[PDB]
Amino acid sequence: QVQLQQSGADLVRPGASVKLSCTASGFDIKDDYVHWVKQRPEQGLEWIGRIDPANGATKYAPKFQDKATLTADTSSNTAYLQLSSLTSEDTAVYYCGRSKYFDSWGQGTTLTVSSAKTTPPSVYPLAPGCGDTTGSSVTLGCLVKGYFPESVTVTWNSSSVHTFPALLQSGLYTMSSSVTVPSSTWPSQTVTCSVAHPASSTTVDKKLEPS
Amino acid sequence: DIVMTQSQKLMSTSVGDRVSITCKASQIVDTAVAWYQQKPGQSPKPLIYLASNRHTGVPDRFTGSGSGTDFTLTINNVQSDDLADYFCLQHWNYPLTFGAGTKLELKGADAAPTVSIFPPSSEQLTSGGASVVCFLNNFYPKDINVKWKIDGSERQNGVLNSWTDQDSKDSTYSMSSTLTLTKDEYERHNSYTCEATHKTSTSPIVKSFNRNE
Amino acid sequence: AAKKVRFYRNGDRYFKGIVYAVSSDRFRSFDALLADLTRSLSDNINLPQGVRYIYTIDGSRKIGSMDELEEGESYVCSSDNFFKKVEYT
Ligand SMILES: [Cl-]
Repeated sequence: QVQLQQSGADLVRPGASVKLSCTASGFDIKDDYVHWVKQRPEQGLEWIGRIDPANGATKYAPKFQDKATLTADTSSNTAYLQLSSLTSEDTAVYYCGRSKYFDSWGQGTTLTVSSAKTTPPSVYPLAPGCGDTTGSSVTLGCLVKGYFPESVTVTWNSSSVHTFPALLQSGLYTMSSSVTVPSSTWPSQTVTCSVAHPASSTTVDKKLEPS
Repeated sequence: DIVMTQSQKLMSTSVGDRVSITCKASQIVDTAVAWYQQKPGQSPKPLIYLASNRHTGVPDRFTGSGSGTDFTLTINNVQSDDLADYFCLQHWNYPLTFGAGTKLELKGADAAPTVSIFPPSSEQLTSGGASVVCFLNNFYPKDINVKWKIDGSERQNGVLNSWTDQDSKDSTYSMSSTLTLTKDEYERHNSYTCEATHKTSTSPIVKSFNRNE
Repeated sequence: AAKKVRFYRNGDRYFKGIVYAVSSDRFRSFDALLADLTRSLSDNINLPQGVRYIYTIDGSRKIGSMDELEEGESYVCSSDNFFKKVEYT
């Protein structure tokens, strides 16, 4: 149909530049206008600017005129969003969009601006201390701290599981996972959280132990 | 810089209901307004163009209305598939501006959170850091307040809160609250306390542990 | 006596156009017509410099006078020399 195809997730260090691309199929960008927008979890959607690929005419939002540069090649049916002198505020998902109506969107590009190295996570058991359990269930957890880049997977090997989204802390990601198990199973039986971090080729299993 | 105001951050609804999502422009924008639906991890889906027109493929139950400054997306016969974020966009002038978004959640029965507090593990203390974790699981409504106390004194610095999305099966939310201090700060105190305040009780749910017990 | 035509906005895929009655009995001059089209078609995005050109519906030629317009046809108004080929009708 009409499709917008954006480039892959990118990780670039601060102060550098990066080129994001959006390739159209189903129509010619010469006959249209390509917009770009930034999305962050808390700031919402922010319009970046627009390009007319037929003459090169560009329009930028006030916040992006120095940071962003929009280009397009009608030959490749491709629009480009260049972001310069990258700061931490440029970590975001970027979308391209067809026309002021945004009647077709690209799938998005996650840009991470960071000087972190690939770092395996420190995996810390979360057990209750100094007491017998009351009730039918016991809640346990694993803290997963100090890793980069994003994507860890917590596997529990024993009821219900909560996976809390990762947050940046000291320039590295921290996440946590909680499991609830029957009070008759723990500690009498073994509960292990198993943490995979594919980027560092790390898999760590931690035994949850009482006191 | 026109402002598109979606005064409802969060709207709770039931399957089959009618729900009306507003968007107020800070100055007249004629009918140059659009609406979009977005689900976690996905690009926005176009719904409405020129204030009141359905894009192709948009089901009948979505209607857009308004002109000037007051715009409404109406969802009749709400489906589970419609629980999602909705924002409006004006393109009457530059810069194009979106609303902040209206989240459509499922309306559930009140549920007090289950609160558990966990001391830093020994393996963490040896590395020179200490994280004290508090889970506030399976509560509704989403509005909740978490307060940390160290030896009775409230601490605000060093806390990170992380929320899950609404659980699609039981309609509850969950959150983790994590107090991080150095190992040296940690061992200069005895008692650590996680206080949860929520619609379901006028007394806070209070979980604490004391290091020397 | 006037010719009934419809004026679209270059590149705008969802704008259905404006029907006009055009002739010397309606406008003093071609420039008068462009200036009214500038007012009635103005949108700060697709017509950033108003209506300065008028194209036939397929972009084959620019219209230069009211007499070149034909009853019942449709036309496309542009801020510049660059015809956007979209499905106006
Ligand atoms: Cl546009």
